[PDB]
Amino acid sequence: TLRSITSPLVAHRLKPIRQKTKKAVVSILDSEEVCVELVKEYASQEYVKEVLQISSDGNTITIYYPNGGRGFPLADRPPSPTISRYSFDNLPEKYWRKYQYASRFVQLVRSKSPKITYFTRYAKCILMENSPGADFEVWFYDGVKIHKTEDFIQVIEKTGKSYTLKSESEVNSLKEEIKMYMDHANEGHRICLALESIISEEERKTRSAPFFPIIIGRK
Amino acid sequence: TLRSITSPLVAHRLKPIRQKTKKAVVSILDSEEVCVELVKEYASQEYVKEVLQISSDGNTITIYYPNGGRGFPLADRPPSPTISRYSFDNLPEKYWRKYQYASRFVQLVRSKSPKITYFTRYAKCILMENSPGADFEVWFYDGVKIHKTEDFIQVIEKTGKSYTLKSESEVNSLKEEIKMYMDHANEGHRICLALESIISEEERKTRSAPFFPIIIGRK
Amino acid sequence: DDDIDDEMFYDDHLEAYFEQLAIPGMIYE
Amino acid sequence: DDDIDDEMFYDDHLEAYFEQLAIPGMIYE
Repeated sequence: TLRSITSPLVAHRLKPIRQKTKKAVVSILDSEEVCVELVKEYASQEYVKEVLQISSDGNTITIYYPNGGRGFPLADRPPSPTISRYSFDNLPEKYWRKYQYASRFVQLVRSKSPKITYFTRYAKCILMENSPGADFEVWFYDGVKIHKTEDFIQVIEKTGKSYTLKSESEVNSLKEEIKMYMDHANEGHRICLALESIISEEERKTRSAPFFPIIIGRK
Repeated sequence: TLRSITSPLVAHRLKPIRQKTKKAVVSILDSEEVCVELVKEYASQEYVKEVLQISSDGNTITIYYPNGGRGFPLADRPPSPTISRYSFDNLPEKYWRKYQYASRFVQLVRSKSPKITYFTRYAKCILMENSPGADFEVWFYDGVKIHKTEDFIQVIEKTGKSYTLKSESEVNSLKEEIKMYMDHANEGHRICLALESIISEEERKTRSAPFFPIIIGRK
Repeated sequence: DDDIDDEMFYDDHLEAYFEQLAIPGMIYE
Repeated sequence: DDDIDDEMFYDDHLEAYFEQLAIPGMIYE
């Protein structure tokens, strides 16, 4: 089953981007739908063999084959439909691998799209959109960098010494100066998840324009 | 009683500013305390006769008289204390008028200090800090301006026609095109007060760095 | 001690400060 | 239809986009 290998992608609140690759284009549209165009070259020009349109929740997949014959020319935007409609769990295996391409893209975009920026007395924290276990960067004013992933934890020092850690396994053992930074960065993390939760809940009820991205505080 | 004429001022979250006037300096410090320096000129130079330091909540007033004799020279910052301490309700009448000077300043600063900026599909709304009945500007993307005070309501049109209204007394009667804008601006207002309320409540519990100013959304 | 109740403070020094505060929402612009 | 699972997408076109997203918090700087 497809659900056993990935979760449906979520493109809500992500800025539009049309990213070209050698055999394909993957796109986050204005509608927040995620589009993947399959691209083949013939006669020294590039065409579009099939299109996978995914809804903003990755539940609905629309698929069409534009026809020349046999295809449509590459453009600044995706071809108009002229069609098969699936739900995530009824998507046939031949398309899974492609969906994972779009899925894997969104996931990466999400991990770089700030969701909550928060300014403390010592640092500008940034909770990213790749929930759950979203990336979390703490850019201290004094120059120190910290970055948290679901797995590992990278630290940089003013000096620029760059290094990384496992799941807090190595946590206790560190320069207690560093102990000071990580505590404060974890304080920020608790704060940001709380803010995420309440704002999310109010957004759930409100139903109009998004409450993220969000910058909070100053200095 | 002083409380019968004004409320204690609140300087929380307001950016520092040292504003000179002809007979005085009024200042919002880094500590968020609000300082008023009384200034007199002698011998072609300016001095400082007395200083009124007010806590960030306007409850505590510290008052001193720096001595030359008879005074201290004007500076880039307020004179250091060398003193009388009052609480708002025990402040003697001779100082009320001065406190109202600082009070009236803060109030004006508050009315221009954004608290929540919120981006909709049609406009960037801005709830200001002068609570309650805080000023509320709606800057539509298409050019239209709207501004709400506790009393009156100013509208500008793309054309730049500038005009104002009483307490919605005149509300119903307007170009229904204008009816469209005001409804959406009032939608934003409901949203911003709700966000203010929940974020405020979480801030009340959290107790660390401020949750305002705050920018919310995009486009 | 002549009184200060008179004093007018909103000058162009201030307008600039006010300018500054709004600058931040000036981000998608 | 040779497969796309290969495709590498994170290029400098993207880095810029990523740049853009972080630009907004770049306000007190």
